[PDB]
Formats: sequence, structure tokens, C-alpha cells
Amino acid sequence: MYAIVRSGGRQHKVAVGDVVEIDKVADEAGSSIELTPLLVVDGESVTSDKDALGKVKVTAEVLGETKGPKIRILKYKNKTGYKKRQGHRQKYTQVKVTGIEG
Amino acid sequence: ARVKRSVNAKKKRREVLDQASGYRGQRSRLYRKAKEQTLHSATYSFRDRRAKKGDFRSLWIQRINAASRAQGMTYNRFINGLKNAGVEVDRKMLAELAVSDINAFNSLVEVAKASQPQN
Amino acid sequence: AIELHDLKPAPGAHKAKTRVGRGEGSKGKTAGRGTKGTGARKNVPEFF
Amino acid sequence: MSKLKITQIKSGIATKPNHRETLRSLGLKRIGDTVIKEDRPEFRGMVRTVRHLVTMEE
Amino acid sequence: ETKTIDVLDVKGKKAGSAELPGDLFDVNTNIPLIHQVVVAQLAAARQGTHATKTRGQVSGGGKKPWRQKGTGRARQGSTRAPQWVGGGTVHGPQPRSYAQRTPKKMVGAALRGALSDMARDNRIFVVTSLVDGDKPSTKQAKAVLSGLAELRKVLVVLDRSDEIDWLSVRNLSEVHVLAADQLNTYDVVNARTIVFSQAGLDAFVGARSA
RNA sequence: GGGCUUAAGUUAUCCGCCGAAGCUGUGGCAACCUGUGUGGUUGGGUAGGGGAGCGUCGUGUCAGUGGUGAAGCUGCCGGGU
Ligand SMILES: [Mg+2]
Ligand SMILES: [Mg+2]
Ligand SMILES: [Mg+2]
Ligand SMILES: [Mg+2]
Ligand SMILES: [Mg+2]
Ligand SMILES: [Mg+2]
Ligand SMILES: [Mg+2]
Ligand SMILES: [Mg+2]
Ligand SMILES: [Mg+2]
Ligand SMILES: [Mg+2]
Ligand SMILES: [Mg+2]
Ligand SMILES: [Mg+2]
Ligand SMILES: [Mg+2]
Ligand SMILES: [Mg+2]
Ligand SMILES: [Mg+2]
Ligand SMILES: [Mg+2]
Ligand SMILES: [Mg+2]
Ligand SMILES: [Mg+2]
Ligand SMILES: [Mg+2]
Ligand SMILES: [Mg+2]
Ligand SMILES: [Mg+2]
Ligand SMILES: [Mg+2]
Ligand SMILES: [Mg+2]
Repeated sequence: MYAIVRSGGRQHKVAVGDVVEIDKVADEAGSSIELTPLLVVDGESVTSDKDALGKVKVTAEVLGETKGPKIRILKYKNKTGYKKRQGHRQKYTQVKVTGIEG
Repeated sequence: ARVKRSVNAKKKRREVLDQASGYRGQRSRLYRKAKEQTLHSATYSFRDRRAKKGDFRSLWIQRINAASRAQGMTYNRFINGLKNAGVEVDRKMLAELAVSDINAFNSLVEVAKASQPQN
Repeated sequence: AIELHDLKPAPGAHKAKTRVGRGEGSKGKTAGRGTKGTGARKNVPEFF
Repeated sequence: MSKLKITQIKSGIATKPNHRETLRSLGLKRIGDTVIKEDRPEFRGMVRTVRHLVTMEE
Repeated sequence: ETKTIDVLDVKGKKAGSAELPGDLFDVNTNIPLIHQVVVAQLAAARQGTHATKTRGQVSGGGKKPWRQKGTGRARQGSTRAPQWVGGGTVHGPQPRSYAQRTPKKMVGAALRGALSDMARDNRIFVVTSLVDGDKPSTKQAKAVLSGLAELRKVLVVLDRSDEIDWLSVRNLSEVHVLAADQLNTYDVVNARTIVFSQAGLDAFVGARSA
């Protein structure tokens, strides 16, 4: 039993007990969120249509906020003297999938 | 107030020599030569972080094409069928299904076949 | 009871000195003069 | 008055300054941007001026 | 505010009373003005005896080191050119004075504000004098410790013959001694308290009063 | 380029898809405008103009700290646009 779910314009193949690296959401740690499912597979049984995917709820809980890798941008063009330094971290949020109830 | 440059100067040199700590020849030993490669490295990394989207989408599309052609359906017809059926599972999850859960991918192929315009 | 370490200038009273020709992230290299010509090196008299 | 629906389908790069100013006056700012205008002859004129850059509906 | 207040002359235990004129010892404390006056003070204190030799002042270097062309070396004009080791310094320091011509009204007002801040904070004491007869440092150390703390300013004004108080407080190293005609904003701000002699306060008030 | 007429050529037409740092989705940063609950617009860039900073040395003051080890040098593990 697993679900193709969506969260923040990006999709994940989740299962109960999995830990997913979700785009940062406002809900506080230890609370629970519902991930919108786009597909459910229970083994030789594939729920795909919107009416049935409406009835299924993928519930998960927030664990904490984690940061991505530190990215170092150095925009550069030769023979002009142009440089531009920048950095990025791209915080996300841990999620633990607790249940896929049809 | 005479100021000696060395203590402040060495900082960027240490930074660059650390950033260039896998390069071949002078590019990992000499600050000036390491500096030139770090400019190229940064440009390449920026370009490739944006080309990575296309590279992985191409890989997913190839795998989906192979998996659907195994079912007698081309990639374009498969994607049009999914779009008409209204299943918005993306190239990525579809490729993961093709590699891992081939039965679920084949069920999606049947969905696309049924949702074809048949015209 | 000010004490000497609480004396600070009014905001905007001490503009930072612009230091020129110290990198390409500021007025660097040509030092705000452009390339070639009389103005690249000295000046032009006001009567000329 | 039929409330013309105008959307930008081509970029303003390399177009004539006339065309770019017409897009600005229509309020279109990006490709795919949509504005609603009255069925007024001035707006019909802007649409026909940038007819190669936008599409119009009702 | 221009309120004149009353402090009590002490001489250790108690004595008559003295008036703080108000127009000085009670005015606004313009922090930017005080900062400018103090900075100008320290700039005037600067000595500025620093110098370097330019390429014209470095010894030697008269002739062209070699021919302009044919040698394969860079064109050089003198061995004392700035880019040479041992050559002249381009824009190194030269002797100068750092004194600033701060206006009289600004300097005085700053002094008034500096005095007024700790007048309102009650850090000015007035004593008839320190020490009696002959002069020790032990005595005044006491008189002042009885006053309060040890980051002190003393005013004795009497520029010619107040040797008793001056030489008593001269060696404390947490006391700054001044004549009333030399109060200056820097020292007033640096002081945590001021103790005036009776004559010191009287002479400062007489020198400047409305 | 391989190869292609058994078009993978030309042409008319129809149905799909691929395809960019364009657009959209999601998350972070920033400039400006606006009534100031919202929101809107914007952020490629040489010469160059404006704005705000990092690091080095000296120094006033205050708080200090240092053979139970300062400076410097050199690892590791981290942090910031
Ligand atoms: Mg060029
Ligand atoms: Mg292929
Ligand atoms: Mg430049
Ligand atoms: Mg350069
Ligand atoms: Mg200029
Ligand atoms: Mg030039
Ligand atoms: Mg040049
Ligand atoms: Mg020229
Ligand atoms: Mg010029
Ligand atoms: Mg001119
Ligand atoms: Mg002249
Ligand atoms: Mg000479
Ligand atoms: Mg040579
Ligand atoms: Mg010469
Ligand atoms: Mg010398
Ligand atoms: Mg893209
Ligand atoms: Mg964009
Ligand atoms: Mg977007
Ligand atoms: Mg910019
Ligand atoms: Mg842009
Ligand atoms: Mg510039
Ligand atoms: Mg100690
Ligand atoms: Mg040192």
C-alpha cells in the first residue's frame, strides 16, 4: 500500500512510516497535515480517478525544519570584470507519513 | 598606521584552494590557477543546476517510453491518454512506477488506452 | 553620566569615504574614468 | 460592449517600440498575461496594431 | 530648562552652600554636539609627526637603470620608483596638524551639556578644600572616598598657589585635576563625578555667567 | 553524420508529443509604489551614477581576557544573501 501524493507543486511516492522531505509549510512541528493523493496502489489494485481519490486521505505529521545543501553562486562573465556572489540554503520540512486511509 | 597585507590576504586564498581541492595539476596547488577554475566551476554548476531539470525529465520520458512501448503504446499517445483521463501523475512518479511497480504502470497504460480518443 | 563610549555622531553626519580602484565590486580598475583619452589620466582645464 | 479578452502570446523583444508601447497601454506585461477591455474602438485599434503578438476573444 | 539648583558645600562633614547657576549646569545634552567637540579635542591632542620619503627624497635613483629598449626588461626610469623595493612611498603620511576650528559657541555649549547631564545625575560635589596645613595624598584619598567612588575629577582653579590641593590629588591615577578655566568637554565626559573646590566653582561661575 | 525512396524527400491536411533560465506551481531573498488589514510592479548588465556593508592595522572609552597558554600558523566540525 502506497500513494503518489502531491505537496507544494512537487510529488512523492509515500508509504506509511516513510519520511518525506516536504517544501516548507506553516504548520508547526508535531501537528498533522493531509497530503493530497494523486494515485493509490494497494498491490494489483490501482486507484486513479478523481472521485475515488477524493475519499482517500493521506495523513502525516510534521517533524521539523531541515535545510538543504549550501549552494554558492558566482555569476561571472569574462573580460568585463563582472562577478556576483550569492548563497542559498532552501529550508524544507520533515514529514512522517502516518496513514493512507481509503 | 602602516598595515601589512598578509593576515587579511590569505583568507580568500585559503577559501579558493579549499574549493579547488580535487583539481589536477596547478589548478589545485596555485591560487591564481585555482581561481580561474573556480569561476568556470561556478558557471558550470549554475548552468547544470538548471539543465538538471531537463536531463532528469528526458530520462523519465525515455523510461516511460520504453515501459509503454512494451505495452504497445507510444509515449505521446500514453501521455495524451493520461491527460484526457485526468490523471495528473507526473514524469518522475511515472518513471519510478515503470521501474518499480510495472503492474501499476501497466494499469495506467490501460487507463490511457481506454481514455484515447479512438479517432 | 554619558561616559566617553556613549558619544556617537548623528546619523548621516559622517559619510563613509569612498575608496576608488580597490576591486570590481566598487569604483574599480579604471577608477570611474573610463578608457583612454586625456580624462583617463589628468583633466581638462575649464578655460579650454 | 462585449468585454474583449486579450492575452499575449509572443514576446515584445525585437518588436517595434510602437508595439511595445501598445502592449504597455493594453496592460499586458508577460507572455500569457490576460486583460479584459471594453469593445471600444481604441482597444480594437491596439489589438489590430499588435495582432501578431496577442489573441483576442469576447 | 534653565533652573538654578543648590548643592551643599561639604568639607568632609558639612559647610555652607553653593549655587549651580542653572544657565550652566542645567542645559540640554546634545550628544552629537558633545561628540564633535570631544573628537575635535582629541584631534588637537594628536601630534601627527609621521613622515615618509617619496621617490624624489629617497637617496640615489638619479639615472635610468638601463636602456629603454633592447634589454627585454620592463621600462624603468629610476631604481627609487615606487614599485621598486627600497623605492619611495607614493601616498604615505606627511607631517600635519589635526586641530579643528570648532566654533566657540559649540565648544562652550558642549561643555555646558556635559556638566549639566551629571548635574542632573547628582555627580557634582563641592568641598571647601582638601587637606589642611601640609599636604598628603592619604588625606584627600579619604576626602574623595567619603565623597564617592574612584573615577574622579577635581577643580581647584587657583592656578598659581593652590599647591596643597593640586599636589595632594596629583598622584591618585583615578583623579584628574583641572583648573576651573580648563574644564573642557573631554575631561567632563570622562569624569564619573566632579568635585569642585569652593574657589574652583566660584571662579568657574565668575569666568562664565549670564 | 549514420543512413533514408519499403521516406527518414516534397506538398496539402488532421491527431499527438518533445522542446528554454519564457509561462505556470511551490519555497526563500530583495528594490519600489500604494491606500498602509491588502496588494501591485520590479530585481541580465560593460563604461558609469547612487546606496549599504565585510576584513586588516592604529587608537579614545567602557567591559574585559591571557603560561589553567595571547598572536600567528595549521586540521576538523559548523554558520551567513
Ligand atoms: Mg567585451
Ligand atoms: Mg528516444
Ligand atoms: Mg570594473
Ligand atoms: Mg583587474
Ligand atoms: Mg566618472
Ligand atoms: Mg581609463
Ligand atoms: Mg587601460
Ligand atoms: Mg577610445
Ligand atoms: Mg574619456
Ligand atoms: Mg567637463
Ligand atoms: Mg591652470
Ligand atoms: Mg633624484
Ligand atoms: Mg621574458
Ligand atoms: Mg626620467
Ligand atoms: Mg628607504
Ligand atoms: Mg524550465
Ligand atoms: Mg522567469
Ligand atoms: Mg513562479
Ligand atoms: Mg541588478
Ligand atoms: Mg530579468
Ligand atoms: Mg559599473
Ligand atoms: Mg588571569
Ligand atoms: Mg597584533
